[PDB]
Amino acid sequence: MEMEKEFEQIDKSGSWAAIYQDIRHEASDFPSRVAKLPKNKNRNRYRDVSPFDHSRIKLHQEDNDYINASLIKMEEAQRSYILTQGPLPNTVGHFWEMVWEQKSRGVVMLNRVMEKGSLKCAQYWPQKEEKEMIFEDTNLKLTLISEDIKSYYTVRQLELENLTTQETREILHFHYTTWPDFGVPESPASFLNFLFKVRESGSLSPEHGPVVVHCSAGIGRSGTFCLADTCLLLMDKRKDPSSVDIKKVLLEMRKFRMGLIQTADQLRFSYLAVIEGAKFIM
Repeated sequence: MEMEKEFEQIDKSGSWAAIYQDIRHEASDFPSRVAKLPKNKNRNRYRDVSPFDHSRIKLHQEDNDYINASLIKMEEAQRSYILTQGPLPNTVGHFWEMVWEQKSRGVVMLNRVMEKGSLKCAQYWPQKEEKEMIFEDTNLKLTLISEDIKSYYTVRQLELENLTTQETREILHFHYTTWPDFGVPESPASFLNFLFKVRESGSLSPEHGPVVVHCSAGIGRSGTFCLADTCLLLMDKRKDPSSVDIKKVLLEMRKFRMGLIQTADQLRFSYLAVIEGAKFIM
């Protein structure tokens, strides 16, 4: 079916929970043996969210190559994404090692450091120009270059230096700061505006390594971001845009990381975002 009328049909029939449960039932199950090794326990935020072995990002290190991160490679859309958890106190150095090694140009953050009175990820970037951060375990230096605070998002320019080689690179930090503590946004307008600011920066383009996107677990809000982006690109590429099937695209992405889209409310919100975005594009 087309999307917008499928949407009204599910609203009128009140069947979002049933639709979402059939996605959960049909989703891929692949092994995640490396994530569950005892030596990696303090590298995982949640025991039930792990990268599959076949798609996990490997650190270029011989002692321990493990990080909770997955490569989502969308063949028809010609887009790739790295989805990861919010960094932990012991994995902030690993996180920036991955950004360096994968040649990424942008980091997309969809949570606040504290939500619901609890810590959702480490403070992993510097807040003042004159107070830079050094990660001694991975030999990287990180400096805040500039910061632009807007009503619904903040963009930061960061400098990452590989202290072994003295090479430097500019990284863009795109921080969506207004997702509510509970539920989903009432309108997709600010989330879509944010997506197109990330696009305009070059951070999603083939000249660069894959964008790194995270929230707390790296599956819910993060899944909404890449699902909306890929569906809108497919609608531009195909002769028949009404042929884009958001449930089929989501099951394709779940071949690469488990659990993407965590609630029926996030599923409905993803439909809303694609429907409303399709109109602005033209």
